Amino acid sequence: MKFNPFVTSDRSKNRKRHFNAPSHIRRKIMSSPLSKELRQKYNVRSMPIRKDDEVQVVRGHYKGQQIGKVVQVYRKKYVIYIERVQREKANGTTVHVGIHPSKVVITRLKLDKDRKKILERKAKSRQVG
Amino acid sequence: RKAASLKSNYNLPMHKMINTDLSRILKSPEIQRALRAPRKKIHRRVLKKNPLKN
Amino acid sequence: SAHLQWMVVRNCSSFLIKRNKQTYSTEPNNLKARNSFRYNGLIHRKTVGVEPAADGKGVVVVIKRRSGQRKPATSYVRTTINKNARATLSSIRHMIRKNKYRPDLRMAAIRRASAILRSQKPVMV
Amino acid sequence: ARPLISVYSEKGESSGKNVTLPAVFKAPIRPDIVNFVHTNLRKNNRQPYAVSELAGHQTSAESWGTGRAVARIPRVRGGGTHRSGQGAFGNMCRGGRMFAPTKTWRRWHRRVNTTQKRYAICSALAASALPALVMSKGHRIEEVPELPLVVEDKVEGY
RNA sequence: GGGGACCGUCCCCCGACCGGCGACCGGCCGCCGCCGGGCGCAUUUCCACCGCGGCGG
RNA sequence: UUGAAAAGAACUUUGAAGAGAGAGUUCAAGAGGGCGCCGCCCGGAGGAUUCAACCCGGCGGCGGGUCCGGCCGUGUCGGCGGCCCGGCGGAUCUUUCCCGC
RNA sequence: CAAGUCCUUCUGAUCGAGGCCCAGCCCGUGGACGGUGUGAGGCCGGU
RNA sequence: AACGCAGCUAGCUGCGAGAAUUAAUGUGAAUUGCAGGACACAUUGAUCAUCGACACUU
Repeated sequence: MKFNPFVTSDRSKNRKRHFNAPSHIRRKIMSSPLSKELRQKYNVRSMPIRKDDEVQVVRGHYKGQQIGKVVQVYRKKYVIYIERVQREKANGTTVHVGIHPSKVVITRLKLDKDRKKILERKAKSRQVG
Repeated sequence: RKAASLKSNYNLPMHKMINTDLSRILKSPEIQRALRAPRKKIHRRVLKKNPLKN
Repeated sequence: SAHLQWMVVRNCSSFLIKRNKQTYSTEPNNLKARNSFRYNGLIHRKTVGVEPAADGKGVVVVIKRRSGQRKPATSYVRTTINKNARATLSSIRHMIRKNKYRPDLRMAAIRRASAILRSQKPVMV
Repeated sequence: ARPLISVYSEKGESSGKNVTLPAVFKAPIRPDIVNFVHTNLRKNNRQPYAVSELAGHQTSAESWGTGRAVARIPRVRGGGTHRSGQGAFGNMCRGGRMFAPTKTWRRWHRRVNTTQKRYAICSALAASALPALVMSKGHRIEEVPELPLVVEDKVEGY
């Protein structure tokens, strides 16, 4: 049960902010869980998705064991693109299939200056508890 | 037997029927001896057979 | 008190089914599973109930202990019967008539037992 | 004659301490009073609802008279649009005002006598001391001991 | 304005009196019933089938 | 207000086209762009944890003057426990013991 | 800033259905809500 | 209130000749219909938000 008087639980209100959200906010909902190996080593459960991360699909028709890299983070449609997540168009070309970030697992992170700082900040909050 | 100590005027409500056990009351010798015998016989409609023919 | 409790659950109970111009009541130990003051396994000081065993062999006869009326954990003692059908009815009949333990469900208890034994034997095609 | 019930430790067994049954548990059980109190009291947490008092009235419509082969319902003045010439101001007209619009000053709340309100509490508490009524509520208490269930104060510190 | 006494009430011990173990509980003997295990293994008991079988529905 | 996702129908064929016929996508085009005969008895042929009565153990129901405690409803006993052994009230008395004039 | 995308199974996809030594999967001061290819405390934002 | 401002732009929206925005701060790899432009991301920066500096045609 939520006790904060200034946070609403209204269905329409919550939906409106989710569908009408600025991109920098949308990145926060653009979050995916790390695999067990990153989670144990980084002590972090979930991370926002990025343009180049090794990503594994765990739900849907394309669910499998193969590892792929994100190639586009389409924040407008709340989807991302991996290489081998494709289907065959009618004429003959090949198009990507949008997969929601919550339905994938990050197997390798785009280790970067801002990134490296992000994990240790989340991780150091764990030893607080 | 004693009033409430934290309401300043309240005593528990009383009962309109102290012994709410009909079976205990009804099937007791004090009541039974005062009753008349039950009439369990059933008298159904009698078909009027016609005299002067029967 | 049984009569006082009956006037409360007479029309408002979670075990009451009202449907198709018929009424049924589904408390555990209720023979004939009907809404009546007589056939209620909850409001009487003493009740009689028969259920199929945990497995499909025999019946379980449960009757209500006199003392622990407000202690449902130990209020009911259960016994299992796995003898012949004729032996079962003879055994059950003695629990009611000889003990004088509610000698009004005696005929009802045998009927429910006989129905249960029919369900335990295989059904032919 | 109030019996002597036992209190139970957090392990589920009796701790040997006994409490005499409070007299409130033998108060008369009056479901009619409880239902009456519950029905009226549950109305007191409602929030008012009403339609806008202007709804269907910003049209400035006239009745067109009776010399033209139409109904005498008021109709919107003007032309050049769909709304022109359409009925308004009536409960039977699309976009009109509903019959007897709901008002915020409807008597939402009810007050119940303090004695009757407290009477229901005693009746509710007494009914909670009978296992048959509790089962009739479908509360699945067949393996709990001492249906009026009392536990030690160590629970309060959990 | 204090504090006491008295009165009325409950809350307590402590006895003694009657009534009742009540639907507030246990221990003991009695009677009855059931269950489990022994003995009882055969004119008993039980199960299943058959007969164009007899009785009541 | 299509569809989870345009995956929005490649390609072949008739028509000048609009329109079709095949084919294809989709779980779905029936979503194609303003698209959601049974109880007892008789006889026979059979099989089997088997019957009653006894012995042991467990569990219930009923009864026992009160068998024993523990009790319950009482009236009744010392005034027995009181407001620093330890309640609540009184438009009852007072300090002829106390904190105001 | 907590904890299942564990196993078997339904599906087009599932958040669905069963199971989860210890009387009981894991967290619970968190079982409000929303999103995610049904219906989600434990996938994500949050709480 | 009018008139203008987008690479492709009518409306809606935002903006004012610095005209679908400048500066600064926070955030931290996108925007997206197409193309182009980007993008060491600290020898410091896309987008978004905030908004205190600047600017603001009749």
